[PDB]
Amino acid sequence: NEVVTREYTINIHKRIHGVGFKKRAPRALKEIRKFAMKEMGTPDVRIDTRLNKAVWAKGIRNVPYRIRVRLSRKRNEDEDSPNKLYTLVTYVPVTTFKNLQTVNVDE
Amino acid sequence: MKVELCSFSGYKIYPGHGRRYARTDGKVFQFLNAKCESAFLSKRNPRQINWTVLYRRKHKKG
Amino acid sequence: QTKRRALEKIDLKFIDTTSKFGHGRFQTMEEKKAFMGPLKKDRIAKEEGA
Amino acid sequence: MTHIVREVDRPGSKVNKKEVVEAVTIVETPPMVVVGIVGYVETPRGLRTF
Amino acid sequence: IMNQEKLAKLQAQVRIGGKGTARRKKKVVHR
Amino acid sequence: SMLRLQKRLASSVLRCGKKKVWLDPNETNEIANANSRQQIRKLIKDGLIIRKPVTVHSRARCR
RNA sequence: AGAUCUUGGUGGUAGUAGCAAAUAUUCAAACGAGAACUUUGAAGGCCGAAGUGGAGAAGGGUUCCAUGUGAACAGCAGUUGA
RNA sequence: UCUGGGUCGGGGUUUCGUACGUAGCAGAGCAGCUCCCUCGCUGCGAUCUAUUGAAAGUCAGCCCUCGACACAAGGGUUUGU
Ligand SMILES: [Mg+2]
Ligand SMILES: [Mg+2]
Ligand SMILES: [Mg+2]
Ligand SMILES: [Mg+2]
Ligand SMILES: [Mg+2]
Ligand SMILES: [Mg+2]
Ligand SMILES: [Mg+2]
Ligand SMILES: [Mg+2]
Ligand SMILES: [Mg+2]
Ligand SMILES: [Mg+2]
Ligand SMILES: [Mg+2]
Repeated sequence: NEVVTREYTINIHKRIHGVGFKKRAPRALKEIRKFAMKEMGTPDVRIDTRLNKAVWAKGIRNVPYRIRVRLSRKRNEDEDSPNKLYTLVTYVPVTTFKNLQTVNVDE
Repeated sequence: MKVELCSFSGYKIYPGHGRRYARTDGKVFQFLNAKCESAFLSKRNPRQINWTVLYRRKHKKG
Repeated sequence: QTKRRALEKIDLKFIDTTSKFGHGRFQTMEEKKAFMGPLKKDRIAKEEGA
Repeated sequence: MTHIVREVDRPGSKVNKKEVVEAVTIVETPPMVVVGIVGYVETPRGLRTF
Repeated sequence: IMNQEKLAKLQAQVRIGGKGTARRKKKVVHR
Repeated sequence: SMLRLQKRLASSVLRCGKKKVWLDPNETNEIANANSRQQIRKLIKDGLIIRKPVTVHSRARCR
């Protein structure tokens, strides 16, 4: 379908490894944007503020290794824009990351 | 396949690994990796370090 | 080839197969498992399979 | 690459009939597949492909 | 009076920040 | 759309610096409608402006 | 045609040198045609009271404030601006 | 394509060295309670032991999966004796 929502866990440690201290969290934002870009194919990607806060919870350089996010493709037929579908990425708190798949959550 | 040695930790030093060390008194010691050397030279008791064989035998573990 | 460095019969005694991804100290998995015995992950795995 | 324990048969050496640990390398060599034959004819200008 | 619909939305607007921030006390409009 | 004068007036009114002045983000055009300290006081009565509490500097550790 | 001539204009260099002193920014929303730079909120930081805080002297003289503009300036940009 | 390659997960390897919580007549001692106990019980207490070669990391330029997910026969520009 085209309004699907899914649940992901992101190896931020994998995508951050090598970048300098004071770029770790902003590059983490860029890499989660590109993750959603390549997942949903939606040029418009919006990051929830609670997710940004969850990224920066340990300062600029002690970025968490693993983040459990949730992507949601919604209709952009609310105004005249070149892109008709966008992806909200919402932070999903978890107590552990062991044995977590990518699971298709309902609406 | 040569003569087998046991480290500061009592491990299994296969040939072509680690280092040996000599002292003025004549004692000869062999070590598996630089962690064992650094532990030994700091005068750290092997029986107190958690992961060595001597600790395991002192605590009956396994 | 005419030197004694060539024309050498090679008869190997031991072939090292420890981990090159760090300081390996075990040749093979069987020797490692015998050396260090059951672990926590093996304990819970044998719990799942009873 | 890895290292090998082996025996020495070098007369006149300090290491005659003594063990050595020597660095070696592993190069994987899966079998070839012959798929062509090409011929070269000798020329004054070199060696051209016939 | 409050029902489920009113409280369910009121929870969102009363929280104006992260954990450890003051909750909103009132939002009243007058003419 | 632009709220620097209103923020300055609110900081002068509430006797707290611009750090402790909170303007409601969703409701903006009524704040922009404010141009005088009297309307600012009407809004501070209406709750659209909130003085933020002080950042805690706990002395339990020192005690 | 010369005078390291006088005045003025224009080339290559060259879209080159460069726009690197003082830790650092990120998300959402608004306005607007346009947003890295404006505003608001959230977050993370810094000055750390011998401050990047609050007021004066000399000096400046309207730079103070309100509203509007996106000509020029603010060596990028600007919906902002001494 | 006898699919493919990714993204998570799993297993391996390895690094460090035994996590939080819980229990303990372990613990230098100290402060309270004795119809009570006849030597007890309630706290404070660094550190120690069991849970625990545990916990955590582990490719981004480490190895193997056949587990889950969706993605992939799509775009653009040129080229002729
Ligand atoms: Mg190595
Ligand atoms: Mg002349
Ligand atoms: Mg001249
Ligand atoms: Mg340049
Ligand atoms: Mg520069
Ligand atoms: Mg700070
Ligand atoms: Mg500081
Ligand atoms: Mg001052
Ligand atoms: Mg400019
Ligand atoms: Mg001014
Ligand atoms: Mg893995």
